[PDB]
Amino acid sequence: AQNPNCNIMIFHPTKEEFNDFDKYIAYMESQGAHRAGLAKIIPPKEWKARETYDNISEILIATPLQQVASGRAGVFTQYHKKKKAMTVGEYRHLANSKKYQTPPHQNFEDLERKYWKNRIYNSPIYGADISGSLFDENTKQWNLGHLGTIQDLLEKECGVVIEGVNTPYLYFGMWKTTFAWHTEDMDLYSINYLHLGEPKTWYVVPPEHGQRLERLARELFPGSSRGCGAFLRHKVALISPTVLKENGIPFNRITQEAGEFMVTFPYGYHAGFNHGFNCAEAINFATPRWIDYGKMASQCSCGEARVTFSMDAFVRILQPERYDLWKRGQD
Ligand SMILES: O=C(O)CNC(=O)C(=O)O
Ligand SMILES: [Mg+2]
Ligand code: NI
Ligand SMILES: [Zn+2]
Repeated sequence: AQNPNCNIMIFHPTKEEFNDFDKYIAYMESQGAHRAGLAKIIPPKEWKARETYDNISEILIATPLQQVASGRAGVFTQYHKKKKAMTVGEYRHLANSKKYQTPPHQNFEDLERKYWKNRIYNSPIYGADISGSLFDENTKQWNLGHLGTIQDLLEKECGVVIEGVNTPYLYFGMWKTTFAWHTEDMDLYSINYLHLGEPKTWYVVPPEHGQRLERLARELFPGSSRGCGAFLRHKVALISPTVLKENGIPFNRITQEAGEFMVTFPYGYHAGFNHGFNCAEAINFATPRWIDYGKMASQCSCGEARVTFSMDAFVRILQPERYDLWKRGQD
């Protein structure tokens, strides 16, 4: 069995190997990459996402989100307070202001320490979930706006033709902006490219151990757990590495830098934070190996998780027994 300790693997494809996305994902899995829940892919030196970022300040962040924490430093939730619209140029200036900027630090480890010590005492503003792409249309390799769609994968594997679309999303971050512990919708893959700026630190639980994280989360967030049998779908709960280690939860960590891709694998729980002003692009995707995970994915029906249009068909086809309850939670 490849990668039996479920370590995060780092890949360096050549330009030739970068041509066929599906084939490379399957290669990484042949080497056991999925067992970690997360892999890093460093593009060949010949590749570029676009020519320059010199012209992005006019993108609008219609609904910036202030991430307000509650709890203790290592076990907290965050809620998103909506803020007035601002441009990326305005958001970058805010990120760099004395109130929001990255503090002086020695190295990524020192900054990680400071994040977990101090996160709860601040409320950083995240420009998350913005439909759009920064890949040049002429970038042919690993262009996250030109991937095969999840609807086409389901149709190819299962024969069923469904409505829905699959487009990328932009994320503009600042120091301490946080992504809570989650798996993807319908336990899909994700791919994330860090276009520019400061790093992103990731934490991940191997898919084979995801239920250990769920059981800890029920213990740590007991009111939330009574409210919903899949409350991690709400994407609000944080648990620090120190708390994970105290409770014996297997996990790994890695820091993504500008120019690098990360892939999350089906049912790989992940969480993390941004080091400073940055911009990432991410999209969900599927492969044949996903179908079994999609059929078994938990679902929130309490009303909180509220998701895209395209998830309806995935539930309807892969999970018909659950469909009526889940759709009530959507409505
Ligand atoms: O970058 C972020 O804030 C969150 N991204 C993801 O959870 C992902 O790419 O799957
Ligand atoms: Mg612009
Ligand atoms: Ni994710
Ligand atoms: Zn719920």
